[PDB]
Amino acid sequence: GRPRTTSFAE
Amino acid sequence: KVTMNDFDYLKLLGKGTFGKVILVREKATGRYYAMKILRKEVIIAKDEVAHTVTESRVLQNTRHPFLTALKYAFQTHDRLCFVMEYANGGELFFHLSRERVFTEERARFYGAEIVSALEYLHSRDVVYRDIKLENLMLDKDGHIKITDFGLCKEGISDGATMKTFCGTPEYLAPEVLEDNDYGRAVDWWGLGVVMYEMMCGRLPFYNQDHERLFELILMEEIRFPRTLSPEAKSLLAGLLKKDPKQRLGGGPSDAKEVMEHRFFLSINWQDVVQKKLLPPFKPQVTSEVDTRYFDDEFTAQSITQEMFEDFDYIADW
Ligand SMILES: Clc1ccc(C2(c3ccc(-c4cn[nH]c4)cc3)CCNCC2)cc1
Repeated sequence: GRPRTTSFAE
Repeated sequence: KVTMNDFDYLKLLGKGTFGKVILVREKATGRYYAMKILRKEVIIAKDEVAHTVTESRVLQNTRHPFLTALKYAFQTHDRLCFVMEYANGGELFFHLSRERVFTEERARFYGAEIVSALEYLHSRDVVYRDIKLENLMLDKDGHIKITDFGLCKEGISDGATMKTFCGTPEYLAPEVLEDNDYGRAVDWWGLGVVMYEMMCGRLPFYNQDHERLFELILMEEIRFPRTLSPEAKSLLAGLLKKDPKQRLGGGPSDAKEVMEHRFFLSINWQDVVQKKLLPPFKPQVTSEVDTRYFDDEFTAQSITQEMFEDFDYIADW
């Protein structure tokens, strides 16, 4: 199923 | 000039951290677009100005079949708006979730289209940095369409470098998890993560706690299904080589290295960009407004400064 991921920037 | 009331607002395709994406129809032509809608103050307040404009600039200066095209970009006194070509087949994610795994051949197909896309982008001296299944859409004909260009770095040729810590935790490359700087070879690590997922049906490394996730990326060796082919194993190991310099696509040749790998021996790289090959899957949509390849989660719901100087756009096409 794999959960949705979220992009980041620091 | 382009306003909000040039459009009919059919339904929600998806949501991100600073906005939403809608299928819309240009009132005056009858043509259909995915429109991305973001709120200025949220972008302002979360220091997301740089990214938003880069996204525009990059869409304003890139033309390739396997990249989402910008038709209009406009603003209103409170919002920013990208009118993008509509990718009728939703995300590669949706399709892999549904099917669990692709055949090698089907994975090769989408692989070659991503490699053509990254090669182009690299040639335009931009590094994408956020390859993941969520950003690979399918058009009505079933070709890859890369979306979401906000974490791109421009002005990066040959062996130049980038400093910012960004991407997607699960797809970050080992070098991005070490201090300081990194090169364009991160995109070959990303490709590698989606080829793995597409062929092995999971992420190469995973943990819900980021500290443990990052540990695995830096220090765990990948595993392969026994019945993956010698050449698929070889591709994956190369693309997911932890040292960017030892990585397939990490030399000075860049894309050439990957294109030349025996996994892609059957691909004619000129046929790829000209779309002369029958895709392995065609989105079976009945109408222009048919959103069967976008999660019901999103499709079920209802419809409610020199800072932004280089944002506006109209496409000659
Ligand atoms: Cl604010 C925002 C950001 C990103 C999206 C996503 C998105 C949805 C639709 C389209 C799209 C472009 N053309 N046709 C659909 C692009 C990106 C990004 C990829 N994951 C799904 C959501 C929606 C909203």
